[PDB]
Amino acid sequence: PRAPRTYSKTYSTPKRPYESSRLDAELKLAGEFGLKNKKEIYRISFQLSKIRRAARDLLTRD
Amino acid sequence: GISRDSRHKRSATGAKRAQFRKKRKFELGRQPANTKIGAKRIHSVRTRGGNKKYRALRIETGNFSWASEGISKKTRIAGVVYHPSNNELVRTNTLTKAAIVQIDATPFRQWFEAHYGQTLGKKSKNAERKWAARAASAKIESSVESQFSAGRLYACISSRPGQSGRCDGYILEGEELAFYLRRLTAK
Amino acid sequence: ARGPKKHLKRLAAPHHWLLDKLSGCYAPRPSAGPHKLRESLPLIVFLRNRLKYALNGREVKAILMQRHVKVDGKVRTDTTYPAGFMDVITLDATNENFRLVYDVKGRFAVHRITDEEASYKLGKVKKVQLGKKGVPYVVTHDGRTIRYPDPNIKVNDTVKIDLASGKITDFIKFDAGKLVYVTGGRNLGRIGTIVHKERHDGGFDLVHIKDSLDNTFVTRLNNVFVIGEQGKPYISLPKGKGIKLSIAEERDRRRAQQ
Amino acid sequence: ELTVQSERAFQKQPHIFNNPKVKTSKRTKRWYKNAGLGFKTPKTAIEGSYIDKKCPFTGLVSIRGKILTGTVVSTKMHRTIVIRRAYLHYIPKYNRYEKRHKNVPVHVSPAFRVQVGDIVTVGQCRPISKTVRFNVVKVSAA
RNA sequence: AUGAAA
RNA sequence: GCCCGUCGCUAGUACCGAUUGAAUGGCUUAGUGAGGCCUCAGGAUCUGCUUAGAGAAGGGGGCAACUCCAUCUCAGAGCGGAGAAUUUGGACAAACUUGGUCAUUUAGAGGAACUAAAAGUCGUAACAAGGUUUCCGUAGGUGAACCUGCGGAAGGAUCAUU
RNA sequence: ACCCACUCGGCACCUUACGAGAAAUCAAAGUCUUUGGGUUCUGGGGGGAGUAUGGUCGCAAGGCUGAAACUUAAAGGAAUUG
RNA sequence: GUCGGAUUUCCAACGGGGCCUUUCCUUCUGGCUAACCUUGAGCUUGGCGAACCAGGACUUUUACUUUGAAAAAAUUAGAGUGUUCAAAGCAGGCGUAUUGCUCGAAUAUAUUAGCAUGGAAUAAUAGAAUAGGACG
RNA sequence: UAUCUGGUUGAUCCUGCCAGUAGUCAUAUGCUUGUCUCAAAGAUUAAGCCAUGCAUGUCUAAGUAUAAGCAAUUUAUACAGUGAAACUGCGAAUGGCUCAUUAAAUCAGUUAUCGUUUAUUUGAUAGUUCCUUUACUACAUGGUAUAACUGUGGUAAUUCUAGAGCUAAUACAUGCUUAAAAUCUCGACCCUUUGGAAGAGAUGUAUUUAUUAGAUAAAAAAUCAAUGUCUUCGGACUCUUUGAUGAUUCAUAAUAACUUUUCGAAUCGCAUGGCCUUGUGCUGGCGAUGGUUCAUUCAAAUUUCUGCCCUAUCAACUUUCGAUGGUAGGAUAGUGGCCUACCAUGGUUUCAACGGGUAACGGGGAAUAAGGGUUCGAUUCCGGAGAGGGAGCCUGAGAAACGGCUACCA
Repeated sequence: PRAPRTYSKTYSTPKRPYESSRLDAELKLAGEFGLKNKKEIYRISFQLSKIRRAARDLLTRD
Repeated sequence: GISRDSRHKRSATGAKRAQFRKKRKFELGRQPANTKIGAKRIHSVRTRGGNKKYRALRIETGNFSWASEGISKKTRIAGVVYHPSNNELVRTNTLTKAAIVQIDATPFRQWFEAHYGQTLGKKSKNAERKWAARAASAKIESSVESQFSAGRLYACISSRPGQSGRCDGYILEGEELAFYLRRLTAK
Repeated sequence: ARGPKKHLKRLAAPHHWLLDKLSGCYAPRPSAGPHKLRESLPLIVFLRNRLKYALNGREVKAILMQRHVKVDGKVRTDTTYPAGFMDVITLDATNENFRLVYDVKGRFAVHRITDEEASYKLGKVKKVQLGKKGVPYVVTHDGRTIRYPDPNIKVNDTVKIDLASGKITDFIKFDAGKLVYVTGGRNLGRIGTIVHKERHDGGFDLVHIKDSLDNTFVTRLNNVFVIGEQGKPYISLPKGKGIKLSIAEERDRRRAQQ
Repeated sequence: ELTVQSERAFQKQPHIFNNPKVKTSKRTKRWYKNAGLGFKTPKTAIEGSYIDKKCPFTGLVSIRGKILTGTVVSTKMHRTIVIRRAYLHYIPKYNRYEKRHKNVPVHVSPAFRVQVGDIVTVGQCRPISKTVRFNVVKVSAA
């Protein structure tokens, strides 16, 4: 009866898992910026992906 | 109870609808009245919203109108003699709408005498002036004159007594009068 | 479902009351009255979620029962009475008078006003008929039923009433070139000065209408509400006066009025 | 259509009391009404001796609501016909249509005499029967 | 004429 | 080298199948048909009015028989009101019995298949001209692949005789 | 009846490959990721299986329509070298 | 001609409205008589009905397409907002913090089908041929 | 963020599948688990069965109180404070649970009710109820129980109830009291005949029937059946009034009656105010409750157009004994084969009818994506259905009610 609480994640896993370049890049980022979680890294990448889709589908317009 | 919906019927293509609901109260029906003559009994039934409904039965007297004069008098009912819907209703002598019955014709007769002073079948200054002014209109036609000679006059019930508790109707005149006497005399 | 509804959930309650989707799973059902279910603002949500004069429904019912409150010059001591469109409410305490009118954002506004502007209101006639005993009469948009009026008053007109009796102060007819107010649709709260209309005989009389920024649109004749003549409104109007500027223009407005 | 009073009952217009006593010009009376929406009450309906209370013009069955147009395909019934509404239902996936028809039946007055192929428009009136809801107001063929 | 399993 | 079929062992899956097979659910002919509801009657019971005559008190009057009205009493008569048990006829129609039918599963002597499984027997049909060029359709024959007859094709071993 | 030139419709042929195709090859098997002229019929790994069942046709042989359970990682096409 | 805002005659383009070129692109009653030929001396007394309207009237059919009214919230996209960030939620912010002041809670989407709608290409669609043919 | 990869070969190109990969408000399970916030949770198989215990009862200043209940009126002799139980009036038809039924059926958008009911609210709205209408009748107001309670009790048990004695009402059954005019009838009487007439009954609302009006593109002429207004009786004749609707036999008004008789306050709390013809005389406020009609509002029920998954190893379906239509009637709150009587033989179909299947309630939506799309949607919100399966029905505005009855089946 209580209107259900919205929930939605703030990250998204990689499409293709094991690419040594990708893994080493996000490991570089975690070990230089002091992180614990590829979850967090994916989260930041997800925000960037959100704004990038917005930027694309806005600058498409006149 | 008697349903009134079409979820119990077949569809128009030839398809039995399925059983979908239970019967309701807003799709119900009830039994006919089968209204008769003599010793007036009127049971009432509760309807949707209060809104009483005088279920006529055994009705001895009713109201009857003369439309060229606009008058309406109370009279008994001899019996039904013709009903287009059913000869069964004719036989068992059951009043419904559109029903052709016979009435006394005597209050209309005596009212006719008091109003025009002109005979049927076979003094004061004011009443004499009244009849003299209303003259030239006691010339109705032959069939109604014969019916006033006989003392049994043809009326049509136009009320819905099973819905109203009222056998009300009107005297026949002219065209439909001829039509219905043709239907009676048809042999 | 076997009879009248009695309860009303949130999310079936309308949008413009601005009731929050948390804080209990039930909403205030408007008991029957001179206005509909959806285009109505109950006094409970009014006092409790527009002014914050109270905090709880118990307190608001306490107020209504001790009779600090009165609508249309009568106490109206019910917790869920419909305060509809154009209506007046009077508070002896603070000697205030709130009016229930619309805003351009499509919500029931809060129009602070004085005692004479409360003592008169406006009402659109919904229809006209002939009552019993040969008494012509009319009926308004707020369930008000009024007798022996002027023949000049015809359908879609508006009447201004004394509020101590049901009699008339004056009336306003429907014709081209009159100031109006919209009630229904995306145009909720507009004020747009009739320019012409169109019939489409058989249903849905339509009207072409434009506000003073030249901006035009079309609306249904049962959704409009005529408020008088060009220039002067017959009442005082809320913030915006029915303009509906763009999202970016309103952004700039508030950022200038930070 | 040989006899207007064919049935056992006396078919007439209710309450239209043609007074047998006075003998004035136009000996019998006839009610009627303009249906509205820009339709016409035909001269055959005006002069008609028929009754047909289920007719919109002379009868008592108000037209209100939807209006439709179609071509007649049946005439084999008594004051009732069936039409055919050829139309095209769209399918978004394949992005193109398909013919469909719905053979609605309608009621028809004696004011029109209709053979097959006569294109016709109707008006939503109340339920005339289990199958029927509509009644014809104009025909558009020969 | 036939020619075991990986 | 590769490969085909019968036969033999092990395990599984499905099919045919006597059993007038067995169940489950829906629709339903016919028969019985509760229970309420509606209408024809019924009348315990209670109860209002009108009188209704007398066993005889009380007082008022011939004050003596006798007379006027109220009275505890009980028939008797109609004028009615409400009125349950029971009841005719009707429509609604639960449920049961009997058949028919539609679907959804299922047991089964035995028979005939299919599949799978490291090393079983009998042959060697096919792949080279595969040792009788293969295959297609049809018919007969036989342990098995298979053979043969009649026509057809090249996926042939020939694109070719001026 | 022949010869020359032209023409329309045919049975096909020789050479290219702009074009196509996985390739053999192909005047269509082209004008298809630069994807659309109109329409019909069929196929969706191999087997089980054109089997079982149910209709339908036939004297019969059999034909037309026509699955599933179950099993498997290949079967299959065209070419290259041995 | 504002010190990177906005204007005129603007040369030109771009799409829109109207008149004529054989192009009636429904007209009768009306009142508006309209655009008034109506003109009083340079601002006067009187033109042909839709440009506002009620009707009489022929309104041959669709498909298409534009625009609008309407499509309950929640959800989705998306504005603002420091729930300590975030998921969230729709709150909050500013005072002389004693009288208090104050913006918000947007906007977008809304298939087919139904109503009105400008168009007339495209696709069909009947029309007057042993003329019961139209203006008359 | 419009992506591919491994596998038939000695190797190559292909078709073609398998496997890999990523996601799911998609579940289960394993192994493990320190914290903050938010939160799904006996749906899938069995809408299978249920012990026990709760889930709707309820009062004010104001319907009824002698609780032989409790404080105290002392402003009150009838109580007038509070107050169990009980009568009464409302509500218990909303909410909540599930998704079994159901494939033009629910449902979604979109229409109508000129085809109907609607408690409750909200705004208006009952001078007309003495019926041999003069004694036929209290209107500073009328009658009857009956509960609670008292006591007698009866069953093993039941929200079991009988017997006897009270008493109340907004419970039942009844019941009069306020104008003025205006037309019909009679009709005394004069009698006139051009014809004038005192006096009497009716008219509120509601039901039922019948009738009339409820409107109106344009201008003049000939008369009278009898002049009709007023007269120069040469005839001047004008004056005339009706709202809405797209459209009605609409709203509405009036004649003539019907009714076994609807409604028109015998109700209640505070405050007690004024006129004097100084009478418990006459008038007066703020309210609550109910009440006929109309309108409104929350609804409700039918209804127009369009749209649904798989099936032809389902091609004809429906119609005896309703299928399609028409006429009339019954029933309905209302149209209408909803049902009956009579009549016509129709209605749907390859543009997939009808029958079968569905681990089918529909939708707002969920997962998932360049585009196109595919799959799911029991599940918080909207509309439906049901209370173990069916059928029936009382009360009520509203139920085919199940935390209400009656029967049958298990």
